[PDB]
Amino acid sequence: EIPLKYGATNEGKRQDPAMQKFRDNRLGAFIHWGLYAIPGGEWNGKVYGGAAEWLKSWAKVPADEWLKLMDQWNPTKFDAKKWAKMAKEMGTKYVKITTKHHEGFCLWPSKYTKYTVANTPYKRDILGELVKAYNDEGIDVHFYFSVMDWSNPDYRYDIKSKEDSIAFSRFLEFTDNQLKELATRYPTVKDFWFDGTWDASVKKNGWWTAHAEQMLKELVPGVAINSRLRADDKGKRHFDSNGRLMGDYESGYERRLPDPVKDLKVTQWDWEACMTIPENQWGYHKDWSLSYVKTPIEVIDRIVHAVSMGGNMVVNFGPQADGDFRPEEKAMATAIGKWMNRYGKAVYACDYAGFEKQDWGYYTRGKNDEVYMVVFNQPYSERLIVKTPKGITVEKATLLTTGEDITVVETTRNEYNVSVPKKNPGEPYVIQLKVRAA
Ligand SMILES: C[C@@H]1N[C@@H](c2nc3ccccc3[nH]2)[C@H](O)[C@@H]1O
Repeated sequence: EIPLKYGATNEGKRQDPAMQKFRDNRLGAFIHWGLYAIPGGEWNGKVYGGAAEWLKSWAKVPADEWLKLMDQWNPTKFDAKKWAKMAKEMGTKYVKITTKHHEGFCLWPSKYTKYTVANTPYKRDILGELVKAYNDEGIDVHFYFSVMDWSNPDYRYDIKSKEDSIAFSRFLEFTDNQLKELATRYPTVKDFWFDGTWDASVKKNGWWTAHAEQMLKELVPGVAINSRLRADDKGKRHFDSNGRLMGDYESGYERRLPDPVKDLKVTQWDWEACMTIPENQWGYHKDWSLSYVKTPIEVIDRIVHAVSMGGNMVVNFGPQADGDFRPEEKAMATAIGKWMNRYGKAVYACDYAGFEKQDWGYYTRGKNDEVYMVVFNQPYSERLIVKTPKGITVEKATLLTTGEDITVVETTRNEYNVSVPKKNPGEPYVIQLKVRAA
């Protein structure tokens, strides 16, 4: 039904090695760094509560005046090796980096616009330095790219005339030029994560979205492309008019994750969630008292939740103007890293286990049929309920960290009580199950 020139291309999950790597990585970090870091949510004595990276919009700053922030771009504390070390110690396996946000300032020295790092006091190719430094630590790099661009007067939100259609065609060619540049200048890039593709102008030019995906896949072998890029012949986004996923993975969940009981459909495709530490700040905002700020355990909960349902999780950071990270973000990265060093066998290279969800936490499945119980909510009963699928039995339980044997008691036909450890681990913890299928 509904025939389409620009609808889905993959049927089912890609299983080539590059997609396996994307998937197995599981845990990433996001970097939102751009001129917005300089004002940090404040303009002319007013602190705006909205997302800092959107301050141009909240304070109604004309482009030319916003882009003059370039004269203040001088992050003297920037050190790409230090950033890569922070990422490595956090336990991230990849980093997604804002190459260009809506504002249109480029973190690489683009030859297609003057609004780049090259034309700042700092001069240096930030994106290039990061690529090298993260790659040297064995960390994959993914590129965020905003199609919407507030610095280019050829951009259009909608096509309402011939003059608009011509300006927008130029814009699309400009866009292609930047994308080709990114793909050829940084050939180790593993993914392009598009944003700012929701306007009517883009929805009417589905053909371009398909072309952008194909173009990049020809330039970068095995590259992944997110769903958000893609609009079909009819302007339907992410999933085409026949309900098929466009791009290589679904990129949708930001505020909330799929429901572990009601949204099991997501296990059928690759997907990646991205999350902020405050409620809704991606770029650096100077005042984190303005909204709820997640604790490390709340973030770890979300990371395991995503992997338990077959998805990746990416934790966002908004570096300071000076090129260092704020104390709250250093604390977060360090806490996550300490937990991942202990428990990361239940995260990396893991996936949906096919077990009925229980209240204590989440299951994940390893590559050799290990089933991990990740416990976030400790039962006063001191018993962790495990209901197995038809034909599956539990043969052993072990505490991950110490190897100590944990008692498993059959309670009914398809159900066990797995005891909690003899000593309360004092933090979310992992019990590994050995299971057998009839
Ligand atoms: C990953 C996130 N996507 C950007 C964005 N643009 C939006 C436009 C409308 C509503 C929400 C938006 N989030 C945010 O600035 C951030 O980059």
